[PDB]
Amino acid sequence: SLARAGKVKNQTPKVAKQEKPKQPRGRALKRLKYTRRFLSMNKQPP
Amino acid sequence: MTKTNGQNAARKLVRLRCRNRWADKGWKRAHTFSARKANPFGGSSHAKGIVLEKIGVGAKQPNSAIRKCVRVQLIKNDKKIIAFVPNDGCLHFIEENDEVLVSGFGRSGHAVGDIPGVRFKIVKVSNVGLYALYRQKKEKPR
Amino acid sequence: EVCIRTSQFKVNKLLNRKQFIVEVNHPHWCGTVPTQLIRKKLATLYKVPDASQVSLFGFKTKFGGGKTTGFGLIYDDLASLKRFEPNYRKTRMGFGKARLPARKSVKERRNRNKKLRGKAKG
Amino acid sequence: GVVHSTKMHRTIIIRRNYLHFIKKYQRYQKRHKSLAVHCSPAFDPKQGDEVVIGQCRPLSKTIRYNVLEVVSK
Amino acid sequence: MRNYNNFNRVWKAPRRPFEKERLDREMKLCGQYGLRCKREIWRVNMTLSKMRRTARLLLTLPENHPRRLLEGSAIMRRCHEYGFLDEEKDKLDYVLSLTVPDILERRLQTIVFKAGLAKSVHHARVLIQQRHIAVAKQIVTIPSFIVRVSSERHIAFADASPF
RNA sequence: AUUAGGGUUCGAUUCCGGAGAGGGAGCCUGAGAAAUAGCUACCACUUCUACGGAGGGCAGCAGGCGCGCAAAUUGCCCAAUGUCAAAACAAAACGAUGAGGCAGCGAAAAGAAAUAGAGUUAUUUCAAUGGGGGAUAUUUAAACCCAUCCCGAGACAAUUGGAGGACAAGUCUGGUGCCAGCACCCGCGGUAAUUCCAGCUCCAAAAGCGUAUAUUAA
Ligand SMILES: [K+]
Ligand SMILES: [Mg+2]
Ligand SMILES: [Mg+2]
Ligand SMILES: [Mg+2]
Ligand SMILES: [Mg+2]
Ligand SMILES: [Mg+2]
Ligand SMILES: [Mg+2]
Ligand SMILES: [Mg+2]
Ligand SMILES: [Mg+2]
Ligand code: NA
Ligand code: NA
Ligand code: NA
Ligand code: NA
Ligand code: NA
Ligand code: NA
Repeated sequence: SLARAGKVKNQTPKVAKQEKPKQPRGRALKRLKYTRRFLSMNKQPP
Repeated sequence: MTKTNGQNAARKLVRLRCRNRWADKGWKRAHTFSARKANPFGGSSHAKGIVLEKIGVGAKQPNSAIRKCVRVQLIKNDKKIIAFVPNDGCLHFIEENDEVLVSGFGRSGHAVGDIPGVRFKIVKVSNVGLYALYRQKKEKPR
Repeated sequence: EVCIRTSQFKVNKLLNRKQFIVEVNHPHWCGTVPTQLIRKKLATLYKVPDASQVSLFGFKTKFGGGKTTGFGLIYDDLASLKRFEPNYRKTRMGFGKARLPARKSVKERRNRNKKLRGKAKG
Repeated sequence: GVVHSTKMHRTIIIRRNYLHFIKKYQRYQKRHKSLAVHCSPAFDPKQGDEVVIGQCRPLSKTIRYNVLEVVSK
Repeated sequence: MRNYNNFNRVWKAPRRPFEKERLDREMKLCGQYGLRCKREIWRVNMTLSKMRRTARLLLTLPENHPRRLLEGSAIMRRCHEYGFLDEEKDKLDYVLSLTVPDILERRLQTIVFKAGLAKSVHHARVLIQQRHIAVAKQIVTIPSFIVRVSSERHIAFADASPF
């Protein structure tokens, strides 16, 4: 059964990642995290 | 009850511990020079070999699948082992008479997962990492 | 507008000199204070006949700026300086011997003559 | 030490017995050592007696001590 | 080869890398004081631990002992100098109550924020890194500078700074 | 190194001691050697030649070849630390030193720290500059680096593993359909996959993060 090698990965549709604005790095990212959680988890739409 | 408690009985306690220490499978393997003699790698962490054939090993029940494996011959000691090609569709990077780098699977001799009797894994082919080619971060030489 | 302060002063009659640590303060400069300016000011403050007889070396500019520290020597005569000073220090100050040829060429020449005997040697 | 054997000519074997302490088990251990000593004709020690010996220069392949005193029984 | 310069480590990763109660408590401290990574918090945990074990060994095992009068006042002198302990309290038992926030207060980045020079802890960080702040006429660029209580009234702006 | 205590484990490697200079013997000189950048002989390798003959010993420093999963420049200098000695430095007039120093290569390991900040009605206003480029200069045996001063922003754009449980984080959306594959363990996939392949979002550590093999603790 060596014929079916990479059967799925060679047939999935091709999609491209979107372009998004960059995020702050270093201590400028931790403040972004602290701003959301404290001083008002991943919920998905139904 | 099961011990000697004399004040001048240190010789008996020393011999009791020395003899009973051989019942440890882990301790005896470390202290026996016959260890690493049956180990194909010879005690090292990695080894290089030449790919000679491609095989397909069935999965143990209750799992049904064909695991893509490769038979290689080591260079340092000229032994024969069976290795595993992990990622999806990665069999096309490996050809016969190719130099590869082989490492362990993670349990130090024991088999891993539903693959029966396989304890090695392919991590590099033709001097370039297998996962690097899988992510297309590099290209196959020649 | 720089100010020179001297600390740990000693008199060396054995080598005919005085050794001390020189500290320099300044408010703002276009970089670092040249060693010649400290030399000229050191001669005036200590009243030496010739400014070419005081040697300075090893200057470290402190972090933040506005301060340097080093070592200095004042010789009694110009002849004393030309006699007791290392060849590299006096080469910075102008009067020094020429640099000898490369050491590699000396080693090959010396080894070549080790096989000969009598004349044709050096 | 104690005289252990007097089967040679002007030579005896003495034995020293002591206890050795093993740190891990906090208990003692019986050990011994044997020395060859030169016995002068001034002394006539018997087996089991206690003697006092003193160090000297090498007198033979194994002898480095000399008998200086003998305590009866 | 033939080099005798020394070096050691100053922090230690925690056991159990996925405790929920520890993860959120550390996040409060990191954003409250403007720290960049969790390595800063783990560094303070190491020095605090070293203080405690010295006191506990010295506390009651040796009793009144020349090894207790010595380095029993040195630690108090050390603790009082930086402000990690109350002036009134002068027994070795009261150094065991030191906490992580107390040491984090006596930081150059924190002191500037509470002195009114900087509006926010993140603004204080950029000022120190820009050489706009000096202590006793000395430019300081290290936000981890533990300010001693004697120099508390000496911190001000820098002469060479535009401010 | 780890560990509450008791212990377990490593130590070829900077200081001290022992032994060796391809293998094995023998010896001269000398205060001191059974010396090897001294001698003599044999064995195994090996070089030049006009064929008569004569040579070699990098487990010194750089460099090569092989061996392997695995380890730098055929660089500069005696300026510092020392050794030797017929010897202090200068004056026609500079002792040697691959010991040693100091630059290159070098995410072993270890410290400090960038990737902005304050406001305005969501969208425009300020100030500050460090990477970088230069300097009468400083450093240095000469260099270098570093420090010090001055043309320069709001692409100079952070990654590595994960999201059923252990264990922090999706009942999100396509594709496949016990196939491909995932999975350290338990276990997912047989046409409605919380686990495969992708998109979005989220989580952990962060200039670091996974994997393999030994070891300590558990
Ligand atoms: K020298
Ligand atoms: Mg400035
Ligand atoms: Mg041992
Ligand atoms: Mg040695
Ligand atoms: Mg070499
Ligand atoms: Mg390496
Ligand atoms: Mg060297
Ligand atoms: Mg996914
Ligand atoms: Mg959870
Ligand atoms: Na050892
Ligand atoms: Na020797
Ligand atoms: Na040699
Ligand atoms: Na001379
Ligand atoms: Na340097
Ligand atoms: Na263990």
